[PDB]
Amino acid sequence: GRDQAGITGTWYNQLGSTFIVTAGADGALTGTYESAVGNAESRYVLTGRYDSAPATDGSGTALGWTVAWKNNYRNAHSATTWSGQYVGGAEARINTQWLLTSGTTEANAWWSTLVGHDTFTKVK
Amino acid sequence: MGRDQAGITGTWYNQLGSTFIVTAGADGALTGTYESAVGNAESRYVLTGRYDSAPATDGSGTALGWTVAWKNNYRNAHSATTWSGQYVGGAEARINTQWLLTSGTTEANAWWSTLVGHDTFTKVKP
Amino acid sequence: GRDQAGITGTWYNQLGSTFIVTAGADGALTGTYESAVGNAESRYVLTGRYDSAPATDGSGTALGWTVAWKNNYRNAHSATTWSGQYVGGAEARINTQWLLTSGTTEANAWWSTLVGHDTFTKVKP
Amino acid sequence: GRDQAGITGTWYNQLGSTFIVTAGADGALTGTYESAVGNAESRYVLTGRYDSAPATDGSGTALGWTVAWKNNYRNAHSATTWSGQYVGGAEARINTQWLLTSGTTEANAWWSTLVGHDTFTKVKPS
Ligand SMILES: O=C(CCCC[C@@H]1SC[C@@H]2NC(=O)N[C@@H]21)Nc1cccc(S)c1
Ligand SMILES: O=C(CCCC[C@@H]1SC[C@@H]2NC(=O)N[C@@H]21)Nc1cccc(S)c1
Ligand SMILES: O=C(CCCC[C@@H]1SC[C@@H]2NC(=O)N[C@@H]21)Nc1cccc(S)c1
Ligand SMILES: O=C(CCCC[C@@H]1SC[C@@H]2NC(=O)N[C@@H]21)Nc1cccc(S)c1
Repeated sequence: GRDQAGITGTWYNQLGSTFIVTAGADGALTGTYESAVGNAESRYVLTGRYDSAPATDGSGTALGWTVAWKNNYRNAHSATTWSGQYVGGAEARINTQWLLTSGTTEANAWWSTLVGHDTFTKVK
Repeated sequence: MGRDQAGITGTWYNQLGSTFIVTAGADGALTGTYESAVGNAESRYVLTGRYDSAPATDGSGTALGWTVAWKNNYRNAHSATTWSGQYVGGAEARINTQWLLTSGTTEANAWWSTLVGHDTFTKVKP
Repeated sequence: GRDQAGITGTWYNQLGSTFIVTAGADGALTGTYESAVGNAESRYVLTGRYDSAPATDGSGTALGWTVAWKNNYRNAHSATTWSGQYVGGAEARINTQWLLTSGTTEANAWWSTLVGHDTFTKVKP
Repeated sequence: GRDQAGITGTWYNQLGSTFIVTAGADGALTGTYESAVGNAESRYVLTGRYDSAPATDGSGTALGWTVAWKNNYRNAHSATTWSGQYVGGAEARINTQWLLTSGTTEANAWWSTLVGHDTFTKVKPS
């Protein structure tokens, strides 16, 4: 993939969260996520997909990934999905939006899902 | 094994007739394929995701999510959909999701890059 | 306003909430919302906008409204916006997605905002 | 306490859209929005609500407003609702998440809604 080199590596969000990922040539994202916020301790497995043949009009590369917030330290009974685009060049960034869904009883389902945005850069 | 690995592993159908075949792994992995029924999509695309392999036993649903990049060997729509939701098991087993579809865009068009919606998957055709 | 009549009146969500609205010829939505879930006691003011000259190809009518969850009896320090479209006809619906934002500290901002959907109908489910 | 004066005024988002708004004592927001992107020309009416009695623990003031993209110059068959919170003081700002829905056929309904986020400050941007 074209941005397999630019994607693979270590990324930091605005809050201090760290994302390490390897971009496969087929389009896989594999890695670990470590949150600066929430009911999270240490690293959690991340799996994802990216467009491995983007357009060539200076358009970004579409990707997305999931982290379920269970590891050998803790279980928040929740999962976050990040949807977004990788932009490369001088100040590469992954700009995302996300949905964090918690497992709830039916009664509480209406309030199961938070939404937000995250920008990741190669430096922080 | 995961508590809902057997419940989750299988074929799922949403309200639009899109179909998703997933294997739940013991660790929390979800792997499989998605066939969309709407938009710039043709045949099967790879899906990868994660689920809570040890959910609450208070009768809460099981948190999960998965991602489809809309490239396969026949088409590329330059976009990706992430589904975030939860699995409820039983006779009327379902997966309730909210989703995000991001297209690759220029910076001028970034502001309108991401669609939002909701899908409900059941084990039967709608 | 084309769907001014079809929009005006009482609507119900699948969760037993009710919304009463008057659609003005100007594209105003005015009315009140009465909850069935959340820190929500009784009636709350609603204000919003609708497209008063829709397309004529069988497309819906875009609209949105806000409720700040403060009335004379309770205050949840939060607000919901509903963005959606009105579809009229035999089985008239208003299909929405919404954002519920709570007032927070900067520390807790990242989890200020919940997201969901609701479908409103003219008949009480 | 009441941020009527704080909220009331001229705001600009990161893309140079302008938002003139008057907060009322009853929790009303009224004014105009002029966009810098999309099918928009000049000013559109906005109406909304804010919490007229917010917490006193450093919390922001929850708010929300709507613009239907119809005026005497253009009709884009859509509406945007912003949901967010006002924070006063230095770097007084309104942080929002937004949903933009267009009227569609039932066939195109799955992709009727865009999502994003906007931050408004009183300083017009670059
Ligand atoms: O605690 C967790 C699980 C880990 C949170 C990580 C999130 S994912 C989006 C954002 N971006 C980051 O980097 N970190 C945060 N969830 C949860 C559920 C319900 C209420 C609350 S307060 C917290
Ligand atoms: O065409 C595609 C890619 C495949 C769409 C499948 C979606 S994913 C969420 C939802 N759930 C399903 O089962 N199907 C739909 N994207 C795209 C981008 C920009 C404008 C438009 S119209 C379409
Ligand atoms: O729940 C409320 C106030 C009542 C709204 C309930 C929602 S608004 C969208 C949807 N449509 C309905 O009719 N009901 C639901 N506030 C609140 C604030 C902070 C945290 C939490 S959990 C709850
Ligand atoms: O073009 C418009 C009307 C103006 C949208 C401006 C947006 S509202 C959220 C964000 N915040 C701003 O300040 N600007 C942007 N609607 C429309 C309809 C159908 C398809 C598409 S792509 C766009």
